Amino acid sequence: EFDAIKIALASPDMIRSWSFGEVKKPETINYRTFKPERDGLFCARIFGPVKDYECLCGKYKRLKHRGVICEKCGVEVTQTKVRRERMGHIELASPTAHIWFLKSLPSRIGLLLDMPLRDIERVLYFESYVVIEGGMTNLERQQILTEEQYLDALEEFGDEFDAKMGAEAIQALLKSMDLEQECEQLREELNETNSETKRKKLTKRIKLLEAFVQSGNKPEWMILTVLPVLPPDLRPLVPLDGGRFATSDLNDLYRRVINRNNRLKRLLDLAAPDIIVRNEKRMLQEAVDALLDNGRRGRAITGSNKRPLKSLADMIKGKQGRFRQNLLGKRVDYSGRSVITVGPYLRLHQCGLPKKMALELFKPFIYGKLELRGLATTIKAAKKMVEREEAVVWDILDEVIREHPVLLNRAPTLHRLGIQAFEPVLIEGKAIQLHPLVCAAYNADFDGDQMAVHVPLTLEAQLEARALMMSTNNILSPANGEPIIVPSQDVVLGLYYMTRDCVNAKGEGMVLTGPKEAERLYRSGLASLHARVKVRITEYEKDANGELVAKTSLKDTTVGRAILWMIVPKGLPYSIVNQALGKKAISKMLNTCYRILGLKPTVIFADQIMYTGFAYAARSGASVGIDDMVIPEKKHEIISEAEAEVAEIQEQFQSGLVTAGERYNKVIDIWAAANDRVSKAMMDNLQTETVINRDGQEEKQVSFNSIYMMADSGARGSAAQIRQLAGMRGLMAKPDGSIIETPITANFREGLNVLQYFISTHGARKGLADTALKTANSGYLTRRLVDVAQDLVVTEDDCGTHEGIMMTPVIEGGDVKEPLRDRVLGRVTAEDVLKPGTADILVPRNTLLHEQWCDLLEENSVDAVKVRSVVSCDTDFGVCAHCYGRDLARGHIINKGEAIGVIAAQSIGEPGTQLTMRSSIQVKNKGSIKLSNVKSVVNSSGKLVITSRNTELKLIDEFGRTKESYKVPYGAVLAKGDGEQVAGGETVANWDPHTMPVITEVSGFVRFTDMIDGQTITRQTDELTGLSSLVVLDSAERTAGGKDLRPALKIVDAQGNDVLIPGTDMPAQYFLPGKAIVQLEDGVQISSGDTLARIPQITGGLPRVADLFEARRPKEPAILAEISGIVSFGKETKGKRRLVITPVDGSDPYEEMIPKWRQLNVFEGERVERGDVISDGPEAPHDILRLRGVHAVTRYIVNEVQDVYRLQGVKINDKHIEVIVRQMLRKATIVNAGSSDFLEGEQVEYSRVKIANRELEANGKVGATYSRDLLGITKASLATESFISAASFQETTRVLTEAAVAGKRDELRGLKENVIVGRLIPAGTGYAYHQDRMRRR
Amino acid sequence: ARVTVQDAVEKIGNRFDLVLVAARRARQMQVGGKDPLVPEENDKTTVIALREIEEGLINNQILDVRERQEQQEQEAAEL
Amino acid sequence: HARSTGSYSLVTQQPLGGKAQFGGQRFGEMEVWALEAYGAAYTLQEMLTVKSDDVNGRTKMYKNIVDGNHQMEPGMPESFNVLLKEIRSLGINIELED
DNA sequence: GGGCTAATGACGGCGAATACCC
DNA sequence: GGGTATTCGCCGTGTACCTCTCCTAGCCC
RNA sequence: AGCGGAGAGGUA
Ligand SMILES: [Mg+2]
Ligand SMILES: [Zn+2]
Ligand SMILES: [Zn+2]
Repeated sequence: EFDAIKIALASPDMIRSWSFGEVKKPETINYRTFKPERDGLFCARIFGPVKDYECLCGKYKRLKHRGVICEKCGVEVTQTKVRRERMGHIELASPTAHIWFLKSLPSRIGLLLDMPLRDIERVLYFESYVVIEGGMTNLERQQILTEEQYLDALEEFGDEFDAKMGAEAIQALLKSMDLEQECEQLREELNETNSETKRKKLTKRIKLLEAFVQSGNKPEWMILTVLPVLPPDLRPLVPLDGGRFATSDLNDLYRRVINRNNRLKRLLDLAAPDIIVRNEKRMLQEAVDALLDNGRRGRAITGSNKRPLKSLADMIKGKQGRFRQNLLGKRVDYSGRSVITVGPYLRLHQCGLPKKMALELFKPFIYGKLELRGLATTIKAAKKMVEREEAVVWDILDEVIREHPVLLNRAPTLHRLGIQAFEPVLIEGKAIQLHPLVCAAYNADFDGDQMAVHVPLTLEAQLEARALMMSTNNILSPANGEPIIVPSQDVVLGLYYMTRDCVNAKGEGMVLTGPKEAERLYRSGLASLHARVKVRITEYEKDANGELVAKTSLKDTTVGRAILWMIVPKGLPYSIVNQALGKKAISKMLNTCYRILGLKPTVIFADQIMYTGFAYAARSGASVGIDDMVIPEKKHEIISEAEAEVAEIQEQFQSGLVTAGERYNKVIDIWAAANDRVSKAMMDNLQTETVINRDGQEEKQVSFNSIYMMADSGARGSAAQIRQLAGMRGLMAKPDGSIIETPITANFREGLNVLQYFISTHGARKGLADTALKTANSGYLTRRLVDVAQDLVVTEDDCGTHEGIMMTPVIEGGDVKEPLRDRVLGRVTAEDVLKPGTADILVPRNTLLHEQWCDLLEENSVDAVKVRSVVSCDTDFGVCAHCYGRDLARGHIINKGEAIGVIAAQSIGEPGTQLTMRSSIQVKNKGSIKLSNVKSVVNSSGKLVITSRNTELKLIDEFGRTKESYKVPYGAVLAKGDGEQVAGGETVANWDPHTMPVITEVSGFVRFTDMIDGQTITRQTDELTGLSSLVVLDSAERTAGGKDLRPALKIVDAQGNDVLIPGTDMPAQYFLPGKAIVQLEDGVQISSGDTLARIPQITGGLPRVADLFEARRPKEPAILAEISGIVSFGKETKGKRRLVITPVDGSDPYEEMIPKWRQLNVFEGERVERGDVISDGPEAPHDILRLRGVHAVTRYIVNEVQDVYRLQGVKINDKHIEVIVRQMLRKATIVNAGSSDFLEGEQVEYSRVKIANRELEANGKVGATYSRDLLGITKASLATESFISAASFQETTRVLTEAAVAGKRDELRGLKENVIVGRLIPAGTGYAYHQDRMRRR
Repeated sequence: ARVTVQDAVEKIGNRFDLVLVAARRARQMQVGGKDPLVPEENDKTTVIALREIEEGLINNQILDVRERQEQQEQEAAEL
Repeated sequence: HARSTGSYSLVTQQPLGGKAQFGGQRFGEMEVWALEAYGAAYTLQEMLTVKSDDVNGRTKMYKNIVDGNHQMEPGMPESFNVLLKEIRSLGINIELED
């Protein structure tokens, strides 16, 4: 019906056009008769018919008189729904300022007038005056005066010069302001002001003006003269339980405004003195400002029971406004709620469903099919039949629910598997039966969880349900390629009991022709379930073109593995079922079944796993008992020596020979070692508990103790929990946050005593509090993430470019912790893979890297792979297909449309419920040593030391990839160097953390240049040796009288001449900073690699992830150098200690004040590149954007937050984080406009400016030079060209007002506003629809 | 019966236009007076529609042929 | 608890909340995002237009089910039009284009 | 009895509004 | 006057559901 | 057809 939405300020002409009458009287209801009044808030003659097609006087009770108004009380007879849209108005007596434009912070009126908000508050509250139409006065136009200054002006310029008060005066100012003259005068002052602050205020001023005149606005329109009133049905007046009416806050508000208005007009006729009507207008302004936005004035007014009433800003904002409560999430018919229970007999493409829920949900279907079969004439006969519950309509329902899928939902709907479709099978009972595998996707145990059902009505919705949301489709998470159909807990117990092997039981070593004789043995009770048997098996391999080759053999296996082998379909090798099959093994079993055989045998294979899993977990009978948990007998002695050791250290503290910190550290260490000794005792005495005779003497083997099988299966719990059952548990923390020196020496099988249980109670309560407040963060995180991606539809097939990022497997400093074939897997290459047969092309430049190509990358040891990423994808308004790669739930390239923004943000934010909340270099393995960006010298002894901080120590393997990586500090004593073979287990470096060495470069003499005892350096005799050394003071400790000197050391020869830097013609003098102690005294002929002086010396929870996507500037930012060239220092503590940067070729106007708490990296003789490190601390994201580029900052994000999730071990494939980063840096600014139309210091989105200069590329003219910005997620959300989505997100007032003075118009191009306006989403099927609709226009 | 829509995707590589082709076809079988082009099992219109997508005798192109050709029947009967 | 079609609320033509009032379930915001995560558009488009808000469209729907047609006619969410009259009931001119 | 009516126990954060310092 | 620097007011703070009560007083008639 | 706001407890 309609395209884009435009919004603007309200003309009073538009207000009167909207309205249908001036509401005049504050009484609404008669409440004696139930009619409302003549012209009250509920008005029949303004708003329309109370009842259906009747006048209020009751004249035209017939439909024939439709359209004509009456004369008795003048009510236009129409539908009663016409009382729903007809608005009203009020002619106010006084002009009245709107409160949003007054106090939006920044105020629109305030910077519109170049006037502080303090004074404008004073004007609107009648405690100052203001000049209008100055002329021949000593009084400026914006000059505000007090009452006594108004007396002085009343004497002095009390002639034809004018001055007023209130909103009439603000109406006069906005009435008399010219626009172009201040555009010229303030662009003129953007020329004339060198001041950055005036440049910023005046460019915000110039945006308000040049956007205001371009918009369809007028400045005096902000002062509301004619107040529009809401239609009455939207603000209804319901009866409560009795003859009273439940109050609306609206009708109280308008009741006050109409009281105060009518009393004001009566005060205008009677002409009271100015102070009374001053108070009356002041109470009117308080009334209207209360009605628009209550509470933005410093105290609200209360309606009843001492409670702040609900304005219209509270009809929009907040968790209970229309966007949160009635627009984005709507209550829906055709739905139901019930407790779930199991019902294991179902297949996974069906779920259980009770009968009475079905008969209540499917009533229109039953009605239609009763009309089809003619067993019912009318709607009331059919309705009485389904009220009657006849035995015919159960057959009708069994017809209509033959193939009718339903959409089940669970209430914390975190990631996209929360609604899945099923098919019902009707159930005697009252609870939903639900297939067990799906429980692991729903995060839904059966402790009392309640799931809701919805029903797709229309036919397209049924096809969307069965095609997409059917549970057979969703087998792989969008987070990772892992199966989400993992057999969770009983079925794996049935397998880990099934595929096990003991050495001596029934039927050892016999021979059987196949698995059918195995199951015939086990059902006979003639052979053991787990006793090792050679059988004959026959398997099939699809090495040919889908052709399954047969082979047979006589494997060594067990009986239960054969009975398992009858289920496994043809395409699998037998080694998938020849091991013990814990949880990981059955998981990768299903995954290989999907990668090899496709979808249908994988699904029905998983069903047969589940049914046989409960059959043999049932028949097995794995119980649990008090005899099953085994105390190690050696526990008591390790307790005894533990008490002996803390007895000895306690004795050492008795006379005071150890410190309290030493006692604390020593005691916690010996308890930790004791705890792990007990853990090895119980873990061995569980895992090899069984010793049985083999038909010979004996043998030990793995144990049939049930709690070990529940552990080693991986069904429930870990070695830490089963440690806590048998061995002693833990060192529980304290409420302070520290650890407690007396560990709980007893377990759960013995009793806890009292105080141990008290401390463990603290551990549990801190845990549960962390769960509640943790989720209280997590929902807000996923909330923001989907409200910043939100928009991002895979809309093209290729960008046709060759940028990208470089995937290397991460090496944190030890082992490789995420390998290459997980980060690379399933993404499209930037250019071809240059094999290290170098100039060999392993894969081409656009090929999707599935598992075969990744194996070919794996065999040829491919080091670094550049790859097309979404962050560098050159798609306009979207993401191309060949820059995204795999869906990760469909084993091919992404289809055009499935909006990876939302699946990204849910798949990122979902495991946040599972996060947490609150020397030298010793190499490991044997390979070659590679150094990165080295500037080094070999010392006097032959060890290598490095004069560059930024040199990185890599251990390359035997082949050529990197397998270790390390940081080598400034002046660090290496043991080896580049191209040198180190042994597996070598200390290959050294440095001192309590020394910043000032090491030499060549040899010669050392003169203490500008080192004067008392001014730069001070005399301190060393107390412990005797060879004293002069201490270089720092900046603030010396006085200013000798502070302007710089102490240095210049390498000089036997003549005093300049011994220069090797390669350049600069001497190697070192300007000494503070806390340097030159040990080597004057005139020492020095060597290489010796210290010229010694300069001595967090949270990764969910708020780490939050502040990463928020991108906060952290506490002590590691500052960087903006540009290359040599550097030096500047003025001593003018606030901070200044820097002096100097490039070689370019100019050097850039220098920057430096906080002197930072031990810098650079020196006066040290030259850097642009964006090089200057100090220590975290690496703040903005400067990483604007210096090192885009790829560095997205790489820093994905490795950072990938480390955060990676520590707790929950996999998120990186593309989701990458695409949220793509939404972060969508906005940009301008360096030079060129032939475009933008202001230079203006912010605009990168897509619109890239198509702006890209179409200025269509002419020969040069477009703009852009500069990208990095916003946080909560600010990049609000700074979006669609304002309506930003209204649906936070700070609704600021979004709407900036939209209003912006005059903003919204072509909508997105998702959430289309959920708002209620049309098809341009996401999937509706993306084909907007292909149609955008294709037509 | 119905378990997957795998092979329907194997003949229509979008998995979204599966829904529009299927909705167009099954809408042409529920409202319009046309028989199924496959033997049914007293199934619904949905599984009959996707089931006809399984045998590949319907995609978007054949539906263009029938809307155009039955459309020309609506031209030729107009005279 | 279940509900085919019962009473509708007053200020918004939407299903009521709860069980003692014979009301539907809240198809909340997060699973609107989850429908966005699938390609399901027509599912969603009947979730929050036909089955939820527009009174004309669900009369048409109720007639079409009892006749044997499965088709939706969207119209417009009533509640969005209520929001339009609310923002319009402040000092804000907000319209729709052609 | 009743018709009708005229507070103090958050916390983080973030951009304007003084403060003050040279 | 600029140039930080504090500070000072506003926005925010989990998802559905279930159960219950309790819903103006002043007041001069 | 006649169901809006507080406040309290609980459910996963
Ligand atoms: Mg639960
Ligand atoms: Zn009348
Ligand atoms: Zn691309």
